[PDB]
This record gives sequence, structure tokens and C-alpha cells, in this order.
Amino acid sequence: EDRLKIDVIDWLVFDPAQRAEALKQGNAIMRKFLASKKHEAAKEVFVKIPQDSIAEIYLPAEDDNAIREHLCIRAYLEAHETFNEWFKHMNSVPQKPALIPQPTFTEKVAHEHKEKKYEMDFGIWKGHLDALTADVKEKMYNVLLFVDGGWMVDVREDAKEDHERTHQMVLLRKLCLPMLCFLLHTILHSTGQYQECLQLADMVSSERHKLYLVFSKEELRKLLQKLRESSLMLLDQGLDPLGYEIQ
Amino acid sequence: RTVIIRQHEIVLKVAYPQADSNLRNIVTEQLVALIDCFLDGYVSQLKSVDKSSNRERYDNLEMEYLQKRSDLLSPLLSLGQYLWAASLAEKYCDFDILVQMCEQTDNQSRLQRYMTQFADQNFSDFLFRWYLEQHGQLANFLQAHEHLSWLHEINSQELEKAHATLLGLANMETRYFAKKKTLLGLSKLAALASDFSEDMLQEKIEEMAEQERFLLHQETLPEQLLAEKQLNLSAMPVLTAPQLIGLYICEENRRANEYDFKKALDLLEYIDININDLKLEILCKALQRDNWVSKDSIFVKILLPEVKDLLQADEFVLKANYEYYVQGQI
Repeated sequence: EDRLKIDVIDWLVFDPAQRAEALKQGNAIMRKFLASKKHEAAKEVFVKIPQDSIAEIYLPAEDDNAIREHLCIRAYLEAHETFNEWFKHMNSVPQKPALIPQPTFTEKVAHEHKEKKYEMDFGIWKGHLDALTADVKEKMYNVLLFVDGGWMVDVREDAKEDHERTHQMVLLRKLCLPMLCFLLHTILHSTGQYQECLQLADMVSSERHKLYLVFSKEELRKLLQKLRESSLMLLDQGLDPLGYEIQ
Repeated sequence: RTVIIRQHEIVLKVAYPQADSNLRNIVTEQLVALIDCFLDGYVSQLKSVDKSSNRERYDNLEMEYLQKRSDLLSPLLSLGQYLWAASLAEKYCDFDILVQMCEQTDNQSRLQRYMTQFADQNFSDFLFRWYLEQHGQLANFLQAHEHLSWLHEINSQELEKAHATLLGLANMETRYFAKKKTLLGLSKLAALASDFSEDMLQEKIEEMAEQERFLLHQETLPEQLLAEKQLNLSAMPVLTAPQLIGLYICEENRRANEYDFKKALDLLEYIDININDLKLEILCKALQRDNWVSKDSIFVKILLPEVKDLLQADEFVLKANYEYYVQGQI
């Protein structure tokens, strides 16, 4: 039935006079797929939506929200497109030169070089990494700290009742905000940014976002056993739990 | 001082030789230089016990001298066999720093448990001797006793407990703002994740909401005066109500608007010296900036015999606004 739904979109996109209904329905369809984490499904739909839809449509409470929801959804997708690239890279680290104990004088020199070339690649694989870390992070904070009212949260409050959508928007927050936090923690930990890891407890507990309400009690503790792990590595470095110099 | 020098001279020559020596021989001259070092340390112990009290300065300077030698006899025995360490540690029956680092270099968490089993306050010594410096995380589990508390508390699933100490460390916190902010956030996430009754929880998060309320003040400090005053973004201290009130009103804070003063009048219940001297100081720069609009608004934001008057002029529209300010309050 996947196709039935992703195909009803091209029918609504064809007629430009129904772009407001095409987007709204595109949202709904992408709300079902997100709850299943079908990101190639959600995105295959996301491209069918002409890149210039938003511009033309220009506002009923149903169109202000669907424009916001669409960008929220793009903010979410882009937060998985850049992580899978980053993650793919983290798993392609240059491998150490192989050792040939009891080497011939030939094998000694081939190895002096293979050992010197590797000490060039590992520097760039931290180079490319840093730039894929700086980018995946930004996206994770665009979703977690979504501007003007939080992610998947309507700004317009005068639409007509849509319990399906509304409760789909509360759910999407409880499936994906705990899951984006845990990823960002995994990104920060993987790159050794431990001080910042611990600063996820400010972001989450914050009264500005009230992200902690989107967490189950279990997920919290789990995030608290994740942070205590970053803390350790900060002690091994000689700093206090939170990364500040011990005077 | 010649008797002793000739003994520290043959320790070092009994150290140069075991560098080249058939195994068994290098041990018998080691059980020997252990037999001899244990007679020197016994004679400095007996002279200590001989002298006490007044002229103590000389008796705590001779301690540092025997203590820099049971350290120079220990290091020397750090290469040697540790089977003798147990007897060197007992001969000068404390010199614990040496027998405590021999138990650390090996897997004998059984020896450092046998050491503390027969000891007078070694426990308070092995924890302060771990902090100054795997199974080291089981000794970290015990060393995390003290401010590192919250850590072993999250680990033990003692959340409520972690919340109490996380808030306690948030309060004493004065050196780093960014850190006082982090601790509360953690405390809060600890408490929320814990098992308080909905009543208790509502108390922890309300008494908390207060803390966040004061902090938020230093938090919203404009980004104009913080580069003016050349301040570190996060690496700055936990400021107090006064510093804040006075900094929110500085002539450095250029774009100071209604909200900067309103919050510089909200930080007066955060005090614990002259209240109504400042109440004036601020309402007065509230007018210097007016360039005789803002005074207007801040009287619109308050909703009144707080403000002064004759004391103030200490003038055409100050009284003029103080008339439709007697009609407003009424």
C-alpha cells in the first residue's frame, strides 16, 4: 500500500491550484512513514513536492502549519542524511600498516613508507570527520532546538480539530527527539567532545524547550548513564566531571 | 652522619651489582640490603620517639628527612622484589605510599584489602592516595564518595540521591557560571528520572524553577556589553544580584531598554546593604537614557510607593508623569 499513497501525491502536485492540499497531504503521508522510520520513503515523497511549492502558495491555520510541518520534516530528514554519511565515514578509518616481523631489508623500506603514508591518511580522516561532525551537529540542533515553538509543534492555534494529526505530532516528538538526542550524544562522544555531551542535560531539561517531557522515565536514566560515560573520559583527561579545570 | 652515609653508599653499590648477577645471588644481597635498611629506619624511629613537644620545628624537619629516605629506599626496591616490600612496609610500619603503589602495579586488589584490613585509618589514606595519583573503577566506585557522589549514584540507580548532591554542588558553585547551569540541569534530569511521588516531584521542580529564575538573569545579559566589558562568554563566574543590577545599568549597556531595567528591579529580592539607594540609582539612569518613553513603559510594566520623589531631584515632565502615576496607582 506504500505506492498507493506515494502515488496520490503526483496527482495533487500536477494541478498547481491544489498545492496547499498537496503539501498538507504530503505531510500526512510523511507522518506515517516517519513513525516507521522509512526515510527513503519519506524523502521520495519529499522530492515530489516541487522545490518552489512554499513560494507560490502564499493564510488559513491549515496552511501556516503545513508549511511549518514540511520544514520541520526537512530539518529531521537532513538530520539523518548527514549522520549516515558521518557514520559511514567513522567506519572507514585508515587501517594500520601490517607488520612483517623479521623483515628483509626490502620489506623494511616498503614498510617505512606504508607507515608514513598511513600517518597522512589518518590525519585527513580526522579532517573530513571534523567537517562531517561540524555539519551533522548543526542539523541535530536545528531539530532539537527548532526555531519558534519546538519541532512538530504548531505555531498557529486557530485551525479546526484534527486529532489524528495532532496526536501524530506528539508521537513523532516522543519517537524522534529521544532518538536524535542519543545520536548527538553518540556523535559528541565519538569525536571526544565530552564537555558538550554533558551540556545535553541543559538543552533537555531547559524550560525554554521542555524537551524532558518528550522523554519516558527510562529514556532519561539511559541518557544519564550516557553522560556519566562522557564524564569518565573527562576524568581520565584530568578535568572534573563536567570538563572544567581542577584548580 | 658517617655511619649512615656508609650505609646509603652500599645500598647504591648493592644496586649497581644486581644489574649483573646470577639470579639467586642478586636476591641474597637484596635480603641483606633489606636487613640493613631496616636497622637504619629503626634507629630514626627510636630517636623520633625520644624527642617530642617543644622545639617541634626541628622534630617535624627530621620527619621529612626520614620520609624522603623511606621513599628513596622504596623506589630503590621498586625494581627489586616486592616480596620484601611487605617487610619493608612493616619495618618502618607505615611507609604506606610505597606498599600502596606496589599493590597498584599488580592485580593484588587482595593485598590492598589485606592492607586496609590491618590498619589505622589507611582507608582515609588509600582514597586520598588514589585521588592524588577496571578494578580501579571498583576503587573508583569507592573513591567517587565525595562530590563525585552523584556519579556512583546514577550508577547505583540511586537517582533521588543523585539529585540532592547535584543540587548541593550547584549551590556552592561560584567559580563557573556555565557549570552552575550544567549541574542544575543534571540535578533536574536526575530528579525527573527518579521515583518521587507526584507531590514531592512537584516540589523539587518548583524550588528548582526558582533557581532557574535567578540564573536566567545573568543568562540574558546583552551581547553588546559583554564584548564591551571584554567578558568571557562561558568562562565567567556566578555573578550576584548586585553585580547584575549594576551591570544591566552600566553606561556600557547601550541598547538598554525597558526589559533591562525591569530585570534590574527583579533582582532586588536576590540580595540578603542599602536597598532603596539602588532603587533610585537605577530609576535615575532610567532617565539619563531618556534624553528629556522608557520610564513611561517601566511604570506600565510594574502592574508603587516604592519609587521616591523629592529624594529623587536630589523636572517638567517628571512631576508631569508623577500625576498620571497617582491616577494609575489609584
